[PDB]
Amino acid sequence: GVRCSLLRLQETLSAADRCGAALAGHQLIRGLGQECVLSSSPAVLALQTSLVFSRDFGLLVFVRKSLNSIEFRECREEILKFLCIFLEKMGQKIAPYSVEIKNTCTSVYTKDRAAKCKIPALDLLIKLLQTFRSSRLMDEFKIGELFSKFYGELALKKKIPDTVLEKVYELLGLLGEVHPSEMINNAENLFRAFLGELKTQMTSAVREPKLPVLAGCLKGLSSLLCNFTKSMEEDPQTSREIFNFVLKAIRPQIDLKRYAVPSAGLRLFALHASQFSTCLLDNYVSLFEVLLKWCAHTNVELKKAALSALESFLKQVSNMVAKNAEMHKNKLQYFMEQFYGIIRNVDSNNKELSIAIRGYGLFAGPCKVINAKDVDFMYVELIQRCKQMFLTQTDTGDDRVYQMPSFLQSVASVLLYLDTVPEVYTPVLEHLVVMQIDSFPQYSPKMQLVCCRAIVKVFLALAAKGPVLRNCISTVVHQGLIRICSKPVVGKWKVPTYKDYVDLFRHLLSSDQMMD
Amino acid sequence: FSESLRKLCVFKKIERHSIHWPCRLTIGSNLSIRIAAYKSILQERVKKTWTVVDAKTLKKEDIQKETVYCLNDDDETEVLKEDIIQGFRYGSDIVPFSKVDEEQMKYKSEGKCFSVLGFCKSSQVQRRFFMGNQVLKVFAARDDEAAAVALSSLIHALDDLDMVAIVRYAYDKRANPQVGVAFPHIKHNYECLVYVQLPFMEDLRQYMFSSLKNSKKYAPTEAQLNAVDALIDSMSLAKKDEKTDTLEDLFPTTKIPNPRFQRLFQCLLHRALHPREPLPPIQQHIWNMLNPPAEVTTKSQIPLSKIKTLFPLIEAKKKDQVTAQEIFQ
Amino acid sequence: KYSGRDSLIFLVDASKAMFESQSEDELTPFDMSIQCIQSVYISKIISSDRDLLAVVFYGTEKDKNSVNFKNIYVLQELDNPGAKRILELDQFKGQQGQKRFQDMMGHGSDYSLSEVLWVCANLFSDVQFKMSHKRIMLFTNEDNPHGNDSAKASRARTKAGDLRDTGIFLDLMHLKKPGGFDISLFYRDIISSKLEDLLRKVRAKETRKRALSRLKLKLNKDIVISVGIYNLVQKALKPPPIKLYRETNEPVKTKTRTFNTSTGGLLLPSDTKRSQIYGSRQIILEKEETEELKRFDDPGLMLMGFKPLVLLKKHHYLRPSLFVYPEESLVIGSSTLFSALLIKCLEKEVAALCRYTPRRNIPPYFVALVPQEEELDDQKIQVTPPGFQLVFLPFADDKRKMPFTEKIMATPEQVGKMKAIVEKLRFTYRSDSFENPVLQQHFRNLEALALDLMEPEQAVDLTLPKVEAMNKRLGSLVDEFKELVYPPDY
Amino acid sequence: ALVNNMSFVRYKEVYAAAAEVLGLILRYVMERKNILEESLCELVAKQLKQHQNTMEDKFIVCLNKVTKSFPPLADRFMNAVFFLLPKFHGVLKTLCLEVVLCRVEGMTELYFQLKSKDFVQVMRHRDDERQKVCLD
DNA sequence: CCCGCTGCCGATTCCGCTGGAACATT
DNA sequence: AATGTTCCAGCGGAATCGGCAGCGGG
Repeated sequence: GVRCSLLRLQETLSAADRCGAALAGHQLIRGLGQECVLSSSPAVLALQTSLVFSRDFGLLVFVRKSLNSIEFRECREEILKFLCIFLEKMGQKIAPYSVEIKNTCTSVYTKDRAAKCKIPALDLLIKLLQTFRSSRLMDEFKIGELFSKFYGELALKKKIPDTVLEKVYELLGLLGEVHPSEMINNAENLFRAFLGELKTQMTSAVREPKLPVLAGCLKGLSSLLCNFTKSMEEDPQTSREIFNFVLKAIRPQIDLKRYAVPSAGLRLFALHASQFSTCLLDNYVSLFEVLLKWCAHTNVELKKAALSALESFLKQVSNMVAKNAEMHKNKLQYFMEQFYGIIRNVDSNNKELSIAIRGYGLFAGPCKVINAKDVDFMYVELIQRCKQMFLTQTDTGDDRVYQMPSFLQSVASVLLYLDTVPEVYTPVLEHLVVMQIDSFPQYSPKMQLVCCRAIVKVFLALAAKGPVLRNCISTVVHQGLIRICSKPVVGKWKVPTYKDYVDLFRHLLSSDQMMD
Repeated sequence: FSESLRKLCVFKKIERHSIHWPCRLTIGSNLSIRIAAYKSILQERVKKTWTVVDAKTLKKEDIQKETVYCLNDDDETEVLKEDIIQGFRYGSDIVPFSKVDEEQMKYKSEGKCFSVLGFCKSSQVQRRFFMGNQVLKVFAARDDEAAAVALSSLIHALDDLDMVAIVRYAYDKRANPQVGVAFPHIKHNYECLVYVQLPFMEDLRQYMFSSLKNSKKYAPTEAQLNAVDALIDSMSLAKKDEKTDTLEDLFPTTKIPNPRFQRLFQCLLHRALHPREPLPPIQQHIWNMLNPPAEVTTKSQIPLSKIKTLFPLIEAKKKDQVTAQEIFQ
Repeated sequence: KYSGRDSLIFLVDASKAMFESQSEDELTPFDMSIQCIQSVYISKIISSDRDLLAVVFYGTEKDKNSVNFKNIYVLQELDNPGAKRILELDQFKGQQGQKRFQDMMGHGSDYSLSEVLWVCANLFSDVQFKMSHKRIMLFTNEDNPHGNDSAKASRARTKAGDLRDTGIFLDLMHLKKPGGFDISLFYRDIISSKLEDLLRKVRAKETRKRALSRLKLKLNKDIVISVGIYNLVQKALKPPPIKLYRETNEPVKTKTRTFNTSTGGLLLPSDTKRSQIYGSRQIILEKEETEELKRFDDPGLMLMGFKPLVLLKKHHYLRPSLFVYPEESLVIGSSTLFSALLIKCLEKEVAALCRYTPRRNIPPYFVALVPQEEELDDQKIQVTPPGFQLVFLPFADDKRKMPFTEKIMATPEQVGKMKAIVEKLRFTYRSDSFENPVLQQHFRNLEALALDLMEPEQAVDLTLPKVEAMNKRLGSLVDEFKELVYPPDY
Repeated sequence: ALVNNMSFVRYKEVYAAAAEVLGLILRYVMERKNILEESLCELVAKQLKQHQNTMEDKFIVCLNKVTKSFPPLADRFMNAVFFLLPKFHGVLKTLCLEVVLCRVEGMTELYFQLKSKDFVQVMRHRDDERQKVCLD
């Protein structure tokens, strides 16, 4: 297949009748890429990898030799598109050719004029910088001069399409994120650049905002904030502006479709809320309102990042209040009021029940600072409520095993803070842990991570008390093995045999360190 | 204090008589009249340019803008201004031979001129073809004003008729020659000859527009006709009064100043006095200056409502121009 | 359609009868056709340099085309005009070019007149552009390409109608065999000489039609009619130069930037402000601030009322008029109000007065919507369309005050002799034809430079006065004017 | 009124559905032959003509739908189909090829017609749907 | 939760006009 | 110095077109 079309694709470049040869070349490229993507056999797959990146013929040679010719722009586009796919199907096994590809992308960006060709080149370069995060190749990617070039592009070029300003800004951020050692001396300027452009796009009183530029600048700022922390501890000038812009980008403005600015803004929030902290207590009411209403937005990708942002927000405010939970007791009262109001509310939104109870458990910590007894009231209210619903309520006549991980995480969070365990709810707590080990298969994937985290957090919680409770770990593990070994092995549900639990323990006893 | 703000009356006999442009009417090649063209009604622009000064030091000399012409090589292999010749798009290609060549072979105007190309009797020169950016008025030359009486005779021969003059006018050697019309005029304090440019054949454009008279989809109902008649009468801006049996000019837009430079002046003043305060609002006398008096609006609401409720559905509105400042607050 | 480029295929006859000059030494009709096509290329290369043009030869001996019919030679597949193609046709001028034509492909053969039409159809059908008009100019003198066959004639008529239904309009200009149109061909069926214009009618022009503004004429509270603001007259000017690299003749890709705050380092558009130094003190404010202090209204027209056409005196001109015409697609029913206003304003001789704002952030400027009545006749003289004319109104300082301290009249007898002279020189102004000498000369010099032929033509300045003509056509009365009351007196 | 909405080109389920139904009706009246067949055939050809030179895509969509059940209508329009064939890319070129497939038999040459429209190259275009039609 | 179309709406490219700033001349 | 020309920069119309949402089926 390949190298039959690849040679023909080379010879179409010298053939007369350009823009007629270009159509044949585009078809050759499409068929070749389609053959390459679908082949899954490491021998043939490696042969195709070598042929595609050949030095005499091959895709990159065609791209560099068809670069002073408008007729082939589509072909170039296609090739770059295909490579973004091929780099995804592949992995670090593009590493030998990476620098080659990198150069090609750069060259295209500086010689092709169509944004429909600049965009795929920048996308491929971003995905290269993302694939080889930590590798020997990063020093070979001349990151310093790459930044010099693209940061020149921000000034020494006038009015790019803004579908390429988005990518340029995002790439400038990614340069700070990956291989930051070579960005050390030029990140400050980059920060200014972001703080410049963002400002315009969000504070112009004369011009309609460029949403793609906003998304790109927020993504780049998010990447840059790794390795280059701008905390209120040492930077109470820049960090406050970062927070103001994120707040503007996530708050409910006029009803906007094309959810790309709120999404990136609150992803930045979810990743760096700790970085800008003091501002986070100065807006807790409005922040909580906005984050909640975003969590219910029903958009498949906005809801996910909104939930992550809410988690980080609650975690950060709990940590901040816990340090000084005496003059922030108003905020404690507010958050307990809100969580209780959610719980008392008869909704079918299990998501908001989960976040409510988990924030309740999070704030259990600082509550013991003001009373030292409400922590004892919790883990009794919580244990009793959790026993009444996952331990006797409609053994199979319901579907509310969805919020068992959140309840169990809440219990783990609570009991870490109280001394003198009430010693009579120990059996019921053991029973909850055993049953969630039992109900691991019943969950969907990406919902199995959260319950393993819940189980391990419980295990860590009651392993730090004393040997007397460390015996409960022995009993609960023994019971879980009893349950999963006692299963038959050769509007409908399924039945687990033993397989569904493997990853469970594979996560518990090996893969907590990167998770705990 | 109402009209003094409304008009430029507060400025008077301060601005000098602008400029006399000396030339000569040439009819054929024998008659010649020594003439002084005074530039007249003409678009006005602010005479100061916002200067780019770098922030946090406010110094113009602290920044220099450069302009390099590199190349389209794999790297930006710069070339020098001495290595650059201007070309011209001709079909699908670009023609070299930049500047000295076209300096040699460019059209030469043979100096300034105000020669006459003949005369046009009727409304062959109708105002929708005036094409200039300025309007000149030619009077005369003094110092044995034979020229002045000759041009008075010419003006009276032009205006006692409906006749007008087509003129070949050129400012100087370098100026591109132009062809225009020469109005007779009717003034008693003075008598001029008013000149406006006039299109070349590759200037004017033929566009085809579907007719409205012979339209059945958009035939207007006579109720609509009389509603519009009522609106027009209720919204008139001219009147006959003071027992003179002549028409007056209410709301003379030809008298108020340009609000652009006035509001710029006030903004500069405010930012000079109060460097921290933000943009001021637009003065209310400015808005009152750019609006018809209240009586016409009061006369107009009722016919306006008649047309609103009587003409067909003013239906489709799906557009917006929301600003960043208002979309993020 | 707006982006519909026009197409034109040149189909010339090379059979036997155009390589002999009917016993004359004036011009062989083949050379006449080549002259015509040269003229059309040089015209549309500066008038419509986006239209597609093609040259196809039939009746030749050897063949070239995508179908490989015999005796059909496509010299140029249809594409934008260029200097290369004008030169490629120029190599067939005159008798030397005639023999060159003879030797490259060679005339004399049995063409079909149905394969050639098929080739033209394929040419039209092989381009990937939106075409507004498909037209084929047939350059031939023969009357009966079917002199010995009727099946051939029927096939030709069939394929002609087969072209016509797909919107391909064949038009025929016949190279007069005896030099005058008395050869009356019966083929009014196939087609849908008028050729001197095609040799030279339009030295230079342009083509377009576009809104230039889509606004809302609002009746001051909510009654809004969408409307287009067209530009009837524009003052075209020569194309801008292109910076081109000496050694290779390539565009040079300029890039401008500001830097060096006494250090050397790129300045982003955010770290600079705008200042004006007045007197001694310097006023500073930022770019969006200096963009927003000129902002009064939203784009559109708002009625200030109505004034009769009489009291707006027609020497208050500073900006060429525009043309209001109703646009319904933005808000429906606008054309009804527009027609009502047009009719009523015409009957009352009253023009509307509006506050015009073309772009989003630009000061308002007063305009007068003067109604104009569409004029037309049996000949269909569509020379002004119905609608409004935006006369731009000066404010107070766009006007200027002049000396005015001069008032001397002339006796009511020089007026008579000036009347004599003016009625002597009275002439109809024009319909067209005063083309810009500078622009025309630029086009001619550019033609010469691109085709590097002999040296550039001299555009005949229609703008110059026929000085000797006036002098002779007045005769002995201008001197009578010169010395009637005012001798030099020395 | 039946054929009119085939000019209501905003929803496929309106004009395309009307074209489908029109093809069925016209094949029926042809089969149970009666003197309403030519009148309807010409009437439908009228809107097809009105689409042929102003909206090529809707023209070919409607023509494909009609010729799904009534091939012999295509005979008037195969000239336009061939003239439009080089200008289509994607599913529309496939629709054009199906239309020309409907009447392959009886066409006098169809090989100069195809090779002229560069049939060999379009066959190598990478698409299982179109390749199959080319082989048919 | 997926999966798939399919409206449709946003942005690009291409023009073109206007405005503002810089030029060169008497 | 007054002005006209050239040049650069910015806005909008129009066509295209791709993918972003949301909406049904699986």
